[PDB]
Amino acid sequence: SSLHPSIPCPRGHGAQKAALVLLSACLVTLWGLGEPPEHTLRYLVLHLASLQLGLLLNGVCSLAEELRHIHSRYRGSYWRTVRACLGCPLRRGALLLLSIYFYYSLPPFTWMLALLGLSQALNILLGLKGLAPAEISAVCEKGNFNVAHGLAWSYYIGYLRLILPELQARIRTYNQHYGAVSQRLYILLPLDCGVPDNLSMADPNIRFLDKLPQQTGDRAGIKDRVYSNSIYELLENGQRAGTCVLEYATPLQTLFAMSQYSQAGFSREDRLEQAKLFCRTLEDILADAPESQNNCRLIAYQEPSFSLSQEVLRHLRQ
Amino acid sequence: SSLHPSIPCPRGHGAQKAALVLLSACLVTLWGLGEPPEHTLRYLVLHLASLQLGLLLNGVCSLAEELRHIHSRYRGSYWRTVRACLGCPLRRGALLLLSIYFYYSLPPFTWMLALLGLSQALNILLGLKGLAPAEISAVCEKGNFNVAHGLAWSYYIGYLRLILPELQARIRTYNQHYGAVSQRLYILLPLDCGVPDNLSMADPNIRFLDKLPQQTGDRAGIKDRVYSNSIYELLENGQRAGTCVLEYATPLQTLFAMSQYSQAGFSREDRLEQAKLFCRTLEDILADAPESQNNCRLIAYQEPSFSLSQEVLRHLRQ
Amino acid sequence: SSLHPSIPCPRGHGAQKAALVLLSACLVTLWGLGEPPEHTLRYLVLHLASLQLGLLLNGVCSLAEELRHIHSRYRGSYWRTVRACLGCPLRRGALLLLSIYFYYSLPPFTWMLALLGLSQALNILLGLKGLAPAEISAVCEKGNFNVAHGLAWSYYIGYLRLILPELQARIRTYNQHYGAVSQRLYILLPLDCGVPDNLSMADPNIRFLDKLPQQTGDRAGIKDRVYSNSIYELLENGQRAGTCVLEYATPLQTLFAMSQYSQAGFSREDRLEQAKLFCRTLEDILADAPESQNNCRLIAYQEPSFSLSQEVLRHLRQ
Amino acid sequence: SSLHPSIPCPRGHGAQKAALVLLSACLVTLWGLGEPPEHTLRYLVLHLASLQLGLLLNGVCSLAEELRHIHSRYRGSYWRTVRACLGCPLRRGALLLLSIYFYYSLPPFTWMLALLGLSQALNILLGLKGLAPAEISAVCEKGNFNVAHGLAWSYYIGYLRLILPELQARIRTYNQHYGAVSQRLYILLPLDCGVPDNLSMADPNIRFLDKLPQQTGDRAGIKDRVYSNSIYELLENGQRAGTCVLEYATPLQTLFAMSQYSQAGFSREDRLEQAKLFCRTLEDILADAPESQNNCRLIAYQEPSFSLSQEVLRHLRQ
Ligand SMILES: Nc1nc(=O)c2ncn([C@@H]3O[C@@H]4COP(=O)(O)O[C@H]5[C@@H](O)[C@H](n6cnc7c(N)ncnc76)O[C@@H]5COP(=O)(O)O[C@@H]3[C@@H]4O)c2[nH]1
Ligand SMILES: Nc1nc(=O)c2ncn([C@@H]3O[C@@H]4COP(=O)(O)O[C@H]5[C@@H](O)[C@H](n6cnc7c(N)ncnc76)O[C@@H]5COP(=O)(O)O[C@@H]3[C@@H]4O)c2[nH]1
Ligand SMILES: COc1cc(C(=O)O)ccc1NCc1ccc(C2(C(C)(C)C)OCC(C)(C)CO2)cc1
Ligand SMILES: COc1cc(C(=O)O)ccc1NCc1ccc(C2(C(C)(C)C)OCC(C)(C)CO2)cc1
Repeated sequence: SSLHPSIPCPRGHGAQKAALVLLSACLVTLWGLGEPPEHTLRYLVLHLASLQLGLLLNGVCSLAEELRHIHSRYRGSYWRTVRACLGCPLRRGALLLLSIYFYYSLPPFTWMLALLGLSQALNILLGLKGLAPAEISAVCEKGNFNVAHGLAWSYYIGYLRLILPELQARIRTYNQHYGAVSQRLYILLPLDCGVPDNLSMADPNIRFLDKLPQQTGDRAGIKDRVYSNSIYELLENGQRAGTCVLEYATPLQTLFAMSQYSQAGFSREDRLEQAKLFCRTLEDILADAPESQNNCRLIAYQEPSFSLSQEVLRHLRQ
Repeated sequence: SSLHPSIPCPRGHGAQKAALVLLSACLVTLWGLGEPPEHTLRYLVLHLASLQLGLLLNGVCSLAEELRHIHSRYRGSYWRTVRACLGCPLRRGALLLLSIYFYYSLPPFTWMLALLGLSQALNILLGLKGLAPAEISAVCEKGNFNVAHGLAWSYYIGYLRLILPELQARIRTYNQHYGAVSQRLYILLPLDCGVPDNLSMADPNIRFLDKLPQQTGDRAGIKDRVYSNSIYELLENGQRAGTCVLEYATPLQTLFAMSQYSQAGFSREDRLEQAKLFCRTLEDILADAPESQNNCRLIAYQEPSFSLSQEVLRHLRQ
Repeated sequence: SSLHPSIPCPRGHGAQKAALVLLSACLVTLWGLGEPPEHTLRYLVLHLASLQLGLLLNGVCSLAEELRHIHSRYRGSYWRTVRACLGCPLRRGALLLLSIYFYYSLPPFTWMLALLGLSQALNILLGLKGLAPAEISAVCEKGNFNVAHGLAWSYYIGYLRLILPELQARIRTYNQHYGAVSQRLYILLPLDCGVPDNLSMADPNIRFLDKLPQQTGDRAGIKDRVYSNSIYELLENGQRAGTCVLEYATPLQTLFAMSQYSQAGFSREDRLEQAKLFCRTLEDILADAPESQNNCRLIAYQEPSFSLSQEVLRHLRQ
Repeated sequence: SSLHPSIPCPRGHGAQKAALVLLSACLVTLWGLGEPPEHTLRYLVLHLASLQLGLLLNGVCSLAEELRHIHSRYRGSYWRTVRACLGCPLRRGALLLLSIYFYYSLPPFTWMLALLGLSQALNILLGLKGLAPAEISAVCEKGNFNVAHGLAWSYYIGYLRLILPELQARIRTYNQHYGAVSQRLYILLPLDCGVPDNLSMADPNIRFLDKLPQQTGDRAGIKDRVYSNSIYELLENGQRAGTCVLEYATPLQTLFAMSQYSQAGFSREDRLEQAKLFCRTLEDILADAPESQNNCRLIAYQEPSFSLSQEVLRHLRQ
């Protein structure tokens, strides 16, 4: 990571390595105990069969609910619903038949089935199937089930992809028709999502200069939609030090407000996590984005004293 | 849902009813088999103990990974990381002690622990911890782990919350200076996420008439950010039939773009699901929003034959 | 499929269904034979262990070669090379340890290892590991290891994506400055890849009318790269019937020529298969392409008599 | 490879040498264990028979799917489909008869057949037939199942084969009418697939000077298709140092675009590999091409610092 140390890096395969260590330790233990190795395989297969049967029971329980959404979620198809509730039906059926064959045959199946169903019903009714926070976060980042992902892609697709290509032209026009504004757009990324509408209320040194010429385009059925970029003066010890096109990242305002509305179901820990995820995703997008031909810089900072103007000037004087 | 029948309703408790029926059936089956309830209780407790030990081992394996993000994601606290990997540690410890006690007491513990660890390691290494699509969708909707949620809240907070209060004044100003446009902002919600940049290209009857009295204000370091809302005339049979403010929902354009980009990890089925989720979320927000004092009207439509102008005129007349 | 009946449809899951049927039949057979079920599991696990060991041996054999390409293919990393030769090392190691534990323990490991290595060496030296044509084709279509995929994406990205958006404008300009040319671009897709440079040499009825105004753009460091679309007159019984912008698909010329150069290693059966795959992929691309707002039609035909002008007029008169 | 060291050389026979060493080691081990060669031969033949039966069963399972494409992909011939699913049927039948004979004869066949079918069905249903990345890459390179192959052959056939013969005449015409440009077409092969639409944006020294005497001809129904090749001056230290015809390879732009689109199923590692494969294939083609009579020069470069103009001037001077 390079934006800010607080930004987490993508998760690796540490869990699989721990699993391999656990497997080795368990095999060594079973070897030490000196137990009939055929029993080990027998009972492991029985345990996996129990897991498969429990998955089947929970899947039918969830199907009881998902069938009410068949015509809206699954195109009125029962096969798609069954697949959503039990994975691939062919593999699940194959493993179910293997379980049945290797339980009835290896040294009652109906009693075991009743017990597994009782356990599954107890877990479902009491809500014991809740995923751990780490598992939920891993599932969300893996499949990009996050608001920050969509916000970053909206910021790139809706604003940056349509502004950065025509940013140098407007800057050169302003320079011709008027100071030495830095030839880039600097985006502030407050991880606290404290985005004021005025940069002068954050740091007095950051003062408002003139503005770039408006950019107009037809967007989503709105004729001549306006995009305006403001130019700000950076004051050091009361004297101007540098000029640049500065602006906060607006989606952080949405992240902050969502933590203020109870209807959003968005907590403050979620706010921080999604802000950092937004920063990471935006950096990843800009890395491979062809529009960003050195036309944008991301400035992520955290408030513990702190001077925003100093960070901007550090990123400018490099 | 009144927008479109294709919008799926929120999930209920069908899984709970199915679990209750399964519980009753399993109790009946155990009664029929004639075995005494004491053995059933013993083996049920043993199965739950095995589940608890498996959870412990999986949490240890996942902690082996989450400890790498202790400082960035967990604020340098080992308690928080362990909690994320094992839920509330106190409850987990209590249940583990219960499991150990009711194993050593109920007719070798270490061997079963090794077997369970072997099974968990096999599940982790072979990627058998996968959660079914229905489970993942339910976990996301309950926790609002979706891009559509953030996009809808950004659209409401970013644009509607600032435009709807001042829309009546702008429309009245436009009328006094010329115009019998309607007193609502009509929003198009294509479930296919088409969103062309010009309405007339989707339906020739939709023809641009004139703009509105531009609204401007400060927004996240941008001075005089301009908000534009255009007016379109609704042609019908070659002559005018209605006029109002009409514009697409840009977050759907963002969703469509995300499906085109591979860096987003966003599919087209996910695109449709997230578009419908966005529509439902925006519907739910405007219902309880103080700003939507009858000042907006959401229009959702799936392209089969059909005419956008006809849909808008139907929503106007009706 | 709709382009042409000869175009294959994507492969389904028939192999998995046949596998499930085979599994059921084998389980029924084993049950009928009345054999100790523990032996079945024992020998199945032994067979899978043998397969894992054979995979390990073949993987090290292939690593012996892939290590020579470590600095060019795998970024000078040995871990990446090992992963490319043996899949995920963690899972492979786990299954190897399971094999070792459940072979030495279930009723010589070194003799079996030597025999498996001998078999693997015999297969490698004699070239017995060759994949069947169906398996190769499935692997290629699954991962898009095909020339036709790249050719279709080049045709869309390089030509259509930069022509179709500005096609109606040029057609309207020609109509103003001059007949009733159809308002679309019609692309011929001869599955035999017999693409002549002159449409009049194929069918005399297809005659050359004037041409659309040139389209110019800077492409790949070439200033004002020219794109020219020709207009052709469709003669029926000696009299004009319709006008349209017609052109063959050029990548078919490359497909044909590649079958003429031995240096290409491209056969005629490969030519036909890749031509049909190109047609399918182009249709799939245009289906979801936003540029194709009814601006292009694909005309795939096969020569058994046949009149190209008749097919063009059939697609025009619809 | 002289283009760039990062271009991997074609694979050799290292796997064969490794297999030979493994064979020798296994023979030595079997000699050491002291078992007679007769048992070794028996069990080796049994193992090969098991492999043959597994191939038979997998081919039956895959035929259950390929029979759906008998008419579209196999020309309505069952023999061709069976051959694609089982290689040459005669050899497969001979080997199966040998297996049956040497099983019934060498100290229950149907039980082992059922076990092998169970194993094959498990492998198919669980998706265990996956081929390692090295194996897939070798199969693709041997069979030229790559997009880069088709792109390179299209670039040579489509553009170079038509431009190189007439490039000298055009350059001479340009010189007589004005100019000391070089007598070769220089092609840039960025392994990162950047390919900006204007050279000066990648290096300010690369400045457009003038075009050439446009070449035109008929191409796949396009009358007077125009081929343009621009001239760029190579600045060095503020004054001219060299002039020649310079243009990027557009197939690399196609590769980059394919990686941006999700519908392509094209990754970025695959992008780099296919770019290097394209460069190698184009190098191999021009070596034996009658058209490349010293009329072209390929320049490959990976962006580390480095200057494109410096690379071009180095290739010119040297
Ligand atoms: N600093 C800045 N100046 C701009 O001109 C601008 N325009 C867009 N954006 C930001 O890029 C992202 C993409 O916007 P998108 O249109 O896809 O969703 C937008 C869009 O659907 C709607 N909306 C906002 N402003 C307008 C507007 N002027 N006209 C029409 N719709 C608007 O409400 C959504 C949220 O906007 P913001 O959450 O305040 O910041 C946006 C957004 O984060 C801008 N950011
Ligand atoms: N009918 C038609 N008229 C055109 O103007 C045209 N321009 C491009 N194409 C086709 O689209 C596809 C994309 O071309 P790409 O540039 O990515 O690769 C091209 C490009 O790298 C190079 N090339 C061909 N023509 C030119 C040209 N005029 N200028 C520079 N490079 C060219 O050689 C490749 C193969 O071209 P064609 O294989 O004959 O047909 C192309 C191609 O199939 C055209 N097709
Ligand atoms: C990716 O493949 C898998 C997918 C899934 C899934 O879809 O959930 C689960 C497990 C998968 N592979 C591991 C595995 C498969 C099968 C068995 C087996 C034997 C065939 C050992 C005889 O043991 C008993 C059994 C009833 C569990 C099934 O058969 C053991 C282990
Ligand atoms: C995705 O899961 C798989 C991946 C791969 C692969 O990477 O090739 C192969 C197989 C995978 N699942 C199936 C599977 C079956 C059986 C076994 C097992 C028992 C766990 C029975 C005890 O028996 C046979 C063994 C000793 C060899 C290993 O252990 C394990 C797994």
